[PDB]
Amino acid sequence: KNFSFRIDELEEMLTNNRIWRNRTVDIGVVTAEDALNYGFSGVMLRGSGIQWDL
Amino acid sequence: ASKVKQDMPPPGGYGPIDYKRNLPRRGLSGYSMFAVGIGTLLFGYWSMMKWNRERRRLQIEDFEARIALMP
Repeated sequence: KNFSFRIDELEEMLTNNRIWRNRTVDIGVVTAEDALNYGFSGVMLRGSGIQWDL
Repeated sequence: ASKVKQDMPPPGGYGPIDYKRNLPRRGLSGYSMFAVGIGTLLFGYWSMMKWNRERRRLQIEDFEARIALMP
């Protein structure tokens, strides 16, 4: 019942920071077909829009 | 005799747990921030206007004294 505040602090540090966004946005873009073919799973699939969760 | 006793939740369950993202907006408009910046710039400009004019007068006075002492 106290962990959500920790996640919120992490987001305060990261989610809206311009340096973090410039470091992560548009980096390592993979298409859904390429992700499916290369054998990716989990977030690496769901980051490309694939709706799949075991 | 004794009934079973193992780790179980209390009757009625546990209290609700927060999981939604909580990123409150502190609150100040961009217009307001720009207005504050411009206002403090203008106040500094006026104060330094006055001080620099006074400094010009002081320098002129020092030059007057030097001119008087020169011969």
